[PDB]
Amino acid sequence: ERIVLVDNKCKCARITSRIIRSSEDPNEDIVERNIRIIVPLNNRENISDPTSPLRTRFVYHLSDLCETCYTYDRNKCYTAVVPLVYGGETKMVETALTPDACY
Amino acid sequence: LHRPDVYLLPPAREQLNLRESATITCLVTGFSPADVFVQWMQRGQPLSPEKYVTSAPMPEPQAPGRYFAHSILTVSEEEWNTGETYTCVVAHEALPNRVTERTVDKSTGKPTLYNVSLVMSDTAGTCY
Amino acid sequence: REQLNLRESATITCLVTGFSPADVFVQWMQRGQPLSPEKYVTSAPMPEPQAPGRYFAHSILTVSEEEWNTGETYTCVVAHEALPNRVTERTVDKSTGKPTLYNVSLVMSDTAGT
Amino acid sequence: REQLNLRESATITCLVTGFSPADVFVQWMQRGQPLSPEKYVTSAPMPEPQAPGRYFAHSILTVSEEEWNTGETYTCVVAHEALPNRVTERTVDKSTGKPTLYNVSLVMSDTAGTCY
Amino acid sequence: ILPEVKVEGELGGSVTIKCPLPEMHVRIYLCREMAGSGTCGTVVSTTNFIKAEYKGRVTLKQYPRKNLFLVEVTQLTESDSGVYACGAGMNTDRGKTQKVTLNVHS
Amino acid sequence: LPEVKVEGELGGSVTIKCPLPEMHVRIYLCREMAGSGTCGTVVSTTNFIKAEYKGRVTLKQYPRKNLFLVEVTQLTESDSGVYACGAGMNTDRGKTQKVTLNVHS
Amino acid sequence: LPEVKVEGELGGSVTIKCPLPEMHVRIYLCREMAGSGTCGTVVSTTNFIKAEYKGRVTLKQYPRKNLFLVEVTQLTESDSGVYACGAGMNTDRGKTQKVTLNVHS
Ligand SMILES: *[C@@H]1O[C@H](CO)[C@@H](O[C@@H]2O[C@H](CO)[C@@H](O)[C@H](O)[C@H]2NC(C)=O)[C@H](O)[C@H]1NC(C)=O
Ligand SMILES: *[C@@H]1O[C@H](CO)[C@@H](O)[C@H](O)[C@H]1NC(C)=O
Ligand SMILES: *[C@@H]1O[C@H](CO)[C@@H](O)[C@H](O)[C@H]1NC(C)=O
Ligand SMILES: *[C@@H]1O[C@H](CO)[C@@H](O)[C@H](O)[C@H]1NC(C)=O
Repeated sequence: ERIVLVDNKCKCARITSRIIRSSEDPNEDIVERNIRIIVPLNNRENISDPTSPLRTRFVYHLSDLCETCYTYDRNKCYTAVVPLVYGGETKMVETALTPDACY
Repeated sequence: LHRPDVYLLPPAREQLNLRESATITCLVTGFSPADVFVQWMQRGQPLSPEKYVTSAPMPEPQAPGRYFAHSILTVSEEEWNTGETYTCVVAHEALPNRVTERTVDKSTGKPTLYNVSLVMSDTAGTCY
Repeated sequence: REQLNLRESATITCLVTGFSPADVFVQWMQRGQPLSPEKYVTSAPMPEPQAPGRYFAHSILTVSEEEWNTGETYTCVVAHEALPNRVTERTVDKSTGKPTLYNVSLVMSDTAGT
Repeated sequence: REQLNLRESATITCLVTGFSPADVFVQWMQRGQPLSPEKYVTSAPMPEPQAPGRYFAHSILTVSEEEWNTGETYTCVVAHEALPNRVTERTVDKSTGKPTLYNVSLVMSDTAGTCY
Repeated sequence: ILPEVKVEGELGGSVTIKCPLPEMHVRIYLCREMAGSGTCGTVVSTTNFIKAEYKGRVTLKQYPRKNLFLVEVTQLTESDSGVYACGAGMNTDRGKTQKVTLNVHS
Repeated sequence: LPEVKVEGELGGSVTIKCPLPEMHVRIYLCREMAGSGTCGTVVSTTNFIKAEYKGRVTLKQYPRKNLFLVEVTQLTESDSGVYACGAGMNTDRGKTQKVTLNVHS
Repeated sequence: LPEVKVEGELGGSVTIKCPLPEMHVRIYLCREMAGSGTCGTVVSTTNFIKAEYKGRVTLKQYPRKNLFLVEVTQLTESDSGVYACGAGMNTDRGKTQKVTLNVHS
């Protein structure tokens, strides 16, 4: 019944809508609008860099939804580079920040 | 020479209180030089020309070179329980895609309630 | 609202409909005086594809979104020679619609919710 | 928490778990700068009672309390054949390690807007 | 939402359960979510695991060709009833993909 | 993001430098009213010059260095605030560049 | 928006200069109380002179230079604040021009 206006996965906002029938009449058919955001309190500021401070402020301009990101995507891989000094050989190596989703 | 801006409006709230009919208005403004006409299709099927009444291009109140036009259409009141969205369209030479289909439905419009349900969790990182 | 967010101008229309014979004199007034007619435009009567003997009209008033949002009712008047007092008028503003309630449902329990 | 009550020094651990076979290279760096190998100790792979044919290992780093209380960030990179990128890492700091308060600034605007 | 396939037993002795097999995921579980709290408790899963109660009567066979995985449970008792789920990923809750119901007419 | 922090003198004229982007037709030099979180368009390619700025401002676009220049003739105390310039139909969503203005008299 | 901020001396009289607009009949010289965000009308064309200012102020309109002049006779410490002048039924949504007053004694 409910149509979907927004399915953003970066902000996990699901804007939907539905019109409910009145008490056996075509009048006062009140419309609805459901919004469901799921805030992550453990994610960092720069989601692709595990050194930036924690994410405190959350700004949601609903107009844009219907680029800084807040949450990860179950269908994608995030990677980075770290210096491994193994054998006295400082070496930048790629690292799967979000493993199990890079297979 | 500018992009012809277009808009659409739904029937008035007090209009849906006599139970006779309803009107939907598609406003076309700009389109310099004045070259537009509107065909009101529903579900991809063009409606009869006797329903929608386009009149003429008219210069804007302050018109250096701009113009505007208005076109309405008449429907039945009892048919709005399903909407059908009654699409509008415009055509002009100063458009990259020469079509700007515009359509609205009972569902589209002013929200009469805002049921926000935000949640806080420490496991939303993945946002499954 | 698809024009309000653009913040260019707010166009209000007065849909005079159903007058016979074809004679009507629409005027836009605000602050207790008729706004200079030049600021607005109107159209001549035209037939319908339904019922024998009817005419419709139109009117457009352009006002910057800010002024419209700040206040201003901008009532519309219709002067037809069949009205009880020969004058009838309607009015709109921002808050002319049904009041909207908020059903906020904040949840701080991580266990509860998705 | 009890250790920090003493306000002497803090120890951060890194528990690798359930890797077969035994070939995990672990290392520690502080805010993007690698640390000396002598500032931490790494265990050796040991059998896993619950899981047949599985191994686990430990690693601990010790630093002063002041360093832990200056938002300094520490990470535990590991290397194994199974790892798709062959290298993965986890990171914690004062604010993320079992924090006492949850400062939040939820702010939304134009809720009505134009949505299609 | 995803399908709500339902199965029955017609007296105990054997039962068979099938759920869709997603791609690019290594974990597959059949948690029962039969708890008052609601937190699903993984019964039989890959990545090596099993249920303290459900042992020797539970097995998993993944078939990538049919995009399905198969789990076979021998016998039947009163405890192993109610509903069951299926899914993937590394979060038993929030990662489900079906809601199957198990019942026995005995 | 970038701030020209352009400066000028009472009277005369001052030129505002803002980037001219592509795949965006409407180009505006909105004024950050910062009253109820609303920005009012001063000028646009759609042809709208605010009444207070009528006959004193102009907007010329030329994709030579990907720049469009806006000139403000005359000057008043009122002309001493923020004029975020941007593109797109939405005005309070663009504001690609922010700038500040003042008066020296 | 403009600030005449006309000054004066204790006693005597001081003239407040404010613009006289057209298509607006009610013309007022509201006093910005700035207490709970409310402005109280001191004088109006509808004939309302506040009790504290009764018999000491007057409002004369003459569309010669599109100006209406308001004179305040006598002076008190109380007469040293903001008197935004404007038009329209809503007093708080007008205040076309802002002015300041003080006392020199
Ligand atoms: C967030 O982190 C990323 C990754 O470090 C930053 O972008 C990288 O910048 C470096 C140079 O500083 C480049 O070598 C990388 O190619 C960039 N990453 C990508 C994906 O292009 C980014 O600038 C950081 N954001 C902030 C605000 O600091
Ligand atoms: C309000 O939101 C809650 C949470 O999504 C939902 O359960 C409820 O049905 C909603 N109410 C209406 C009237 O849509
Ligand atoms: C308010 O929210 C509750 C929970 O979602 C819902 O049951 C109820 O119907 C809502 N009320 C209205 C008027 O929407
Ligand atoms: C908590 O948030 C406020 C702003 O809401 C900020 O002033 C304060 O610094 C924050 N606390 C910490 C410890 O950063």
